[PDB]
Amino acid sequence: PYASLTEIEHLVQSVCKSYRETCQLRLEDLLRQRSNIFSREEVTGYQRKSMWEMWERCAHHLTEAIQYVVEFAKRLSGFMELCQNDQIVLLKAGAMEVVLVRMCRAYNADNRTVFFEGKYGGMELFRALGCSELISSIFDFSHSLSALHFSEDEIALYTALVLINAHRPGLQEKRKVEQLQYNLELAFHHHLCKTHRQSILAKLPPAGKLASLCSQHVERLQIFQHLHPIV
Amino acid sequence: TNMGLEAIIRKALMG
Ligand SMILES: COc1ccc(-c2c(-c3nc(CC(=O)NCC4CCOCC4)cs3)cnn2C(C)(C)C)cc1
Repeated sequence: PYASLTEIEHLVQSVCKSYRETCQLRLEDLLRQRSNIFSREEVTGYQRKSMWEMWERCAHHLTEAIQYVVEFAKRLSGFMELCQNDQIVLLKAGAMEVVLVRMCRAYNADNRTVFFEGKYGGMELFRALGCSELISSIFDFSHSLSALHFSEDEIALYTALVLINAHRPGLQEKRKVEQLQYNLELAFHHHLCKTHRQSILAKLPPAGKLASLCSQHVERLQIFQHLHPIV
Repeated sequence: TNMGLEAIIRKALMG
């Protein structure tokens, strides 16, 4: 720690502003929307849909969210200064992982339900996707994350570090990215120390492989859209 | 959604 205490406190605030500005929905609104849950008739409605139809809807939502994650990255203090090769490399590797974190963030542990298209619904809502092993692992990851009770600032700093990771293969300016990552670790480390929550990152499960799969499904649909019904 | 993966991020980054 050569950086002065006041400078790091600002970096925390700047990163949080970027996360809040770029969420699809404010967390506070999400908690207030927990009362309305899809009705059993609405749920069956979703289950009636064809595998392709439910994947086509879910994949569009993953891509919409990715777009908001790219905006998050733009707001990071040093992201724009990086060469476009590096900007793209970091987003390919990490942007889906952030997405899963942001969508799993809109979850309610009391009744095991997720905010989805305007109302909260349970795991049963997704039966049409037909990948129950993937859907149950994703709901687990969400339940574990809820137990840890990340604040908006803790979730903003952690997602920031996911994107700004200097070990991705294909980075031209490796040293420049390490400098940007280190500054975020300094910031985040300080914030955990002040709140006595240093241990929380260890307890978070790895979502990398889950996101790898989600990206594979998103890609699957774009490669094969000519074989399915037109938009 | 025709654009996906790296193609959507490239389009998204131009701004
Ligand atoms: C329960 O855990 C899940 C996580 C993801 C999903 C999920 C989605 C979601 N599409 C939205 C579209 C939406 O409502 N956007 C507004 C939200 C976005 C997040 O921030 C708050 C406003 C929410 S979920 C799409 N695909 N999947 C997979 C199952 C393939 C992964 C399901 C379930």
